[PDB]
Amino acid sequence: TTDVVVVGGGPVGLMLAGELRAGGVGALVLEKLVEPVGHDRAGALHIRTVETLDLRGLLDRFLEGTQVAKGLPFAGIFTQGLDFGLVDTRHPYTGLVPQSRTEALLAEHAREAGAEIPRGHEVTRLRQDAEAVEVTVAGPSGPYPVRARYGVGCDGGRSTVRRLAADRFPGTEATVRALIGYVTTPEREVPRRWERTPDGILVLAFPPGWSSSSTGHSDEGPVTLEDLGAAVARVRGTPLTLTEPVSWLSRFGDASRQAKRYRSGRVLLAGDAAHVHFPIGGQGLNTGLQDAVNLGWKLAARVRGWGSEELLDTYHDERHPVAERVLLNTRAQLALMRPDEQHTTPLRGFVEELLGTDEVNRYFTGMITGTDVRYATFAPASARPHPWPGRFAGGLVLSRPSGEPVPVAELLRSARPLLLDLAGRADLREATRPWSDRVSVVAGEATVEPPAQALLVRPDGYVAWAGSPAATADELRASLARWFGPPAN
Amino acid sequence: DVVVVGGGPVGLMLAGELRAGGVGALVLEKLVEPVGHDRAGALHIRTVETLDLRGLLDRFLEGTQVAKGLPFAGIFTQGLDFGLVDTRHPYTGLVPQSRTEALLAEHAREAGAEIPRGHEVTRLRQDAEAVEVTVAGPSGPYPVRARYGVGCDGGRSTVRRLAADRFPGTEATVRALIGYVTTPEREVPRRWERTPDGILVLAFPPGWSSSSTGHSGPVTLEDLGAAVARVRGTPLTLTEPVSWLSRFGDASRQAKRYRSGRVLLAGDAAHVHFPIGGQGLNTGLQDAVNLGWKLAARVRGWGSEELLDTYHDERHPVAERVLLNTRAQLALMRPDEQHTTPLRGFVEELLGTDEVNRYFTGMITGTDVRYATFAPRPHPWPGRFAGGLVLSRPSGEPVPVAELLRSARPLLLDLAGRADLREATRPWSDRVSVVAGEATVEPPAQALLVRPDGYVAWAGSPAATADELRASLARWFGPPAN
Ligand SMILES: Cc1cc2nc3c(=O)[nH]c(=O)nc-3n(C[C@@H](O)[C@H](O)[C@H](O)COP(=O)(O)OP(=O)(O)OC[C@H]3O[C@H](n4cnc5c(N)ncnc54)[C@@H](O)[C@H]3O)c2cc1C
Ligand SMILES: Cc1cc2nc3c(=O)[nH]c(=O)nc-3n(C[C@@H](O)[C@H](O)[C@H](O)COP(=O)(O)OP(=O)(O)OC[C@H]3O[C@H](n4cnc5c(N)ncnc54)[C@@H](O)[C@H]3O)c2cc1C
Repeated sequence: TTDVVVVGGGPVGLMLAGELRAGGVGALVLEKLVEPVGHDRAGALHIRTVETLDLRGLLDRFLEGTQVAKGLPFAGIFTQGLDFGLVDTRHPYTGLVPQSRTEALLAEHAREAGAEIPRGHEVTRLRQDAEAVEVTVAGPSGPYPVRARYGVGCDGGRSTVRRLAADRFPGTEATVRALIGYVTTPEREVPRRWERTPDGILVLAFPPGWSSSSTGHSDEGPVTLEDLGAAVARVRGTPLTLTEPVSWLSRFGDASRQAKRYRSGRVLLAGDAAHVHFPIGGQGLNTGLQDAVNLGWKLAARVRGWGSEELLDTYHDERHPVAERVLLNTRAQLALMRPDEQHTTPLRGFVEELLGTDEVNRYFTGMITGTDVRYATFAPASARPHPWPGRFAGGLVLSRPSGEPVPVAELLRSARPLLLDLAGRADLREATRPWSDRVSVVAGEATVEPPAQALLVRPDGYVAWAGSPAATADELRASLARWFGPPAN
Repeated sequence: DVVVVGGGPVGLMLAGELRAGGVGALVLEKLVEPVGHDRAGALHIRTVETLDLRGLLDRFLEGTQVAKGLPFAGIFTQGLDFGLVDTRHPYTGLVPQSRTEALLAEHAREAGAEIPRGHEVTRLRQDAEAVEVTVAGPSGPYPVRARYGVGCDGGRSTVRRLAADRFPGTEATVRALIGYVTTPEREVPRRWERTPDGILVLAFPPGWSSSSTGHSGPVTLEDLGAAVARVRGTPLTLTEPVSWLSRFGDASRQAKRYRSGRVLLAGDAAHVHFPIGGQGLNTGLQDAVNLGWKLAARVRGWGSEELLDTYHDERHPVAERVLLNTRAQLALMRPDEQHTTPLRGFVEELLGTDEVNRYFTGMITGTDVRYATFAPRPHPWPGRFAGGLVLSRPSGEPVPVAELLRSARPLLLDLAGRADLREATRPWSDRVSVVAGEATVEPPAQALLVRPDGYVAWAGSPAATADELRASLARWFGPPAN
């Protein structure tokens, strides 16, 4: 009676709302807070994310803010930063876009897309039936129930929705404290502006923003200014700090927890509600948005009819393995940034040396920026899959008449699966007539590397099925029926 | 002639190289009955390659070496693959240090070097022409004069003390107790490394080792049981007669100068590190071979002062890195499940990469060592190791350059055909010119002035004139004949 209800007006939530509308489904976002607050957590959108935004024509809107970094760094190692030039991408850079500004854009997009955004409605409880779900809400006018076919949790890390459906979501206890907060130019008139990793902690100051991580800290009331000064026990000179009017200033730990199932019947999880990690390398919102886009088109499909149950299960099948690795890279990154001068500095030396290597630099570059993600869904047996299944195609360019460059990124904005003819294969095209909602665009791309004559491309940029010369129409027939349900009458 | 202090491996080796170099060698060893037992050894490729240059390799292969090769920092899934590095000997010699000393001693005995076992050194004194060491023998004290004195004792080298060299380094914060014991309790435990939270243990028979991170008289058996606080089940242990059993720390100290006038340092007397990856004796023996021929030369006349200075210039940078790799290795070896396990995962993944596996493989086994001495740009072969090349020429018979260096003399390999260079090398004494063909030469090379230690001193591309080589010889091996 109200299609799909997403809980949380965060980035992930707004994104998911857009993809649901772009997918022809009613979206409803209930956001706890009333006046959005990003401030801290100042954001940074990496390549795979940026590439993804291009598939939605949203990239143009984010480039008014001067992104940059081509790119680096990694675990406080600056001498040999991550070089984006080593990975195949049409967008070899990161969008330095403050999360506050990001939410602003995503909200505006969902508003115009036709999705209600009541800001100021916390969710008290839930209840999952066999056909639909009901969420108890607490609005200014007062409480009220709400029915919808599916409910997705896109709130914070303390997701109530995760609680109310019981999902754990194990993870590790925090042993790293990190206090941050903006406080411009109090004492000293031009200290320093380096990261610096003393013995006892690692600080990061800036004047004409302070950040301090302590390793080995597990009753506490909210965090105070004087709380931050002593936290700078890592430095000799004791600025602390001072005032200097306060701004935001928060505290963060290195608990690495993650939902054991992204799905529980007809409840789903995304963004921080599904994975929680230390804020190192700015992978949080990146992983979230991509979770959203991966689910959006899949869920919208399930609702409208063609989206099968198997299809929805793949959301977790694909996105869980990804976040696992994020939690791990952040935990290992912390090991590399450890405040030990006796073993860890030596190690950092060697590691910096390997970041000089293209092979290894490309590796960590891929891990962080997301370019390394490839899915493994709906593989046959016995008949090994093509080299293109799961690979990302959102960054290809086509041509054909006149030799005009035609970005596949622009063709996915329709939010519909594609079939790229690349070479010339009409047998496959004709086998795809019965669709609705898959379009067949004909072109001619030489790469195709490894070679490929056809690419069944998902709404999210990733390839679902790929065709070599030997691929018959009958093979593709089944691949469509499985990915996008039965043909027309 | 020359007095080396210490009947350890390094000391015995150095003795041999001095005799092979035509100089009198005298080894004074503190202890009377040699004791290796613990520290069970392992000789890696560059070392093995080095032993081949001395025809000693044949004698060490009666014991079944092995490992082709691995592991690395307790990471077994993806061990170091020796097959990725260019070498005629892609393996490590699993030769117990006790057995090793046995061989090296026997070799020096027959080479003509006195080995009085049971003569500690009380003090020293360095003149302008010679050095005198005060000794404490069974018959009683006595002074001893020699042109040069090399310290090849333990890590607590008195010789290092008596010449004042520091030798900074870091304080130990890692305790490691080891000791042979069986079958103390249980007839069914395990045989894995295992890295718990709190420490990392390593048990065996049906051989105990326990490292604790965060600990700053003599060590007892009951001392070892509690050290196994890292494990739940408390074997501890028990007795089961004892055997050796010692304690070791991770202090990473190293001499600030391998040379002080006419005193020299080698082996543990020059570098000290945690026993991880068995790089201790390896680095030592190579120190010895690098010094041996250089020092023997200085004594006999042709060995210049500049030449002897290069011993430190070359060998110091090497041990620095060893200390560092061991310290970083310890960082990789836990005992943190919260950050360090995750890191080990990624690192294991990179050890799957050939490029990276080749890297760590080179670092450990020594294959990555290349010197940078007497540069004018230099050829691609200066400093590179040549001891593993094969020659041919008539009949097409394989002729290992390893076999030609046993004479302990510098060589000049003609490879291609360059007589202008040969004729320019007639005046020597003690450099020999062997003619042969080798297509590799990779990067290409027509001539290779090879040091007694396997490493290339000077290399020749077609453009290299006789005049260039002329100077290169005069600098490396002193003036020509009359
Ligand atoms: C210091 C720091 C620096 C960071 N830097 C980067 C970076 O550079 N690049 C990058 O990509 N990521 C970065 N991150 C990641 C970070 O921004 C988060 O991971 C990201 O905001 C998560 O997306 P989300 O929408 O799911 O979370 P949120 O934004 O927290 O979603 C919260 C929303 O749902 C909330 N909510 C909670 N409970 C309910 C309920 N019961 N009912 C209704 N609503 C509810 C609402 O309050 C709401 O505003 C950083 C994080 C930190 C702490
Ligand atoms: C548990 C353990 C395991 C190891 N495993 C390996 C491995 O697998 N591979 C590897 O390459 N290395 C390994 N090592 C390193 C180890 O073998 C040393 O590097 C080697 O013993 C040092 O050689 P050395 O001769 O210079 O010192 P030593 O062997 O200690 O020689 C010292 C000798 O001179 C001593 N001496 C001291 N003072 C005097 C004096 N005043 N007068 C006369 N003599 C004196 C005598 O005691 C004497 O026996 C290991 C070390 C330990 C502790």
